[PDB]
Parts: sequence; structure tokens; C-alpha cells
Amino acid sequence: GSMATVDPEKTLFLDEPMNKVFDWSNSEAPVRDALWDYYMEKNSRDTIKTEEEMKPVLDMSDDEVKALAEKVLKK
Ligand SMILES: [Zn+2]
Ligand SMILES: [Zn+2]
Ligand SMILES: [Zn+2]
Ligand SMILES: [Zn+2]
Ligand SMILES: [Zn+2]
Repeated sequence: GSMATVDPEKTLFLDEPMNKVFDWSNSEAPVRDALWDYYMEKNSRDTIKTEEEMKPVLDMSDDEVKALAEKVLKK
């Protein structure tokens, strides 16, 4: 029979912990939550504008999410 792992992790890149995928971050929050906080702080904690700016992030490829994170989060 198969020795393959049962139900292997299939986590989306946006749902991985910041400090798992980015060696420059110490946060344990999912990438998408770190990006959300960046936009919230930019928008004085207006969730409506924040949701508009986050929408395109969900259509980004993983390489684009890394590029965005390094632009706005890596400080
Ligand atoms: Zn076998
Ligand atoms: Zn299962
Ligand atoms: Zn993971
Ligand atoms: Zn979350
Ligand atoms: Zn904040």
C-alpha cells in the first residue's frame, strides 16, 4: 500500500504564519492578517477602504504576495 501522508497540509500561502514563510518577520499571524493590519493603519482603521484594498491580494500569485509583503511589511 501507499506510504503517502494522509491529508497533507494544503494551506494557502496567504494563510501561512508570517514567520514560517518570511525569515525577516517575527509575527506568528497569517500573512493575510499582517497585510490587513498594514492597510488598516494606512486607512485610520476604516474597514470599508481596507476590504477594497485587500480584495486584489486574494487574486495574487504567491510570488506577488511575497513582493507586496516585502514592500509594505518588511521594515
Ligand atoms: Zn505498499
Ligand atoms: Zn481526511
Ligand atoms: Zn503551514
Ligand atoms: Zn485571520
Ligand atoms: Zn496595527
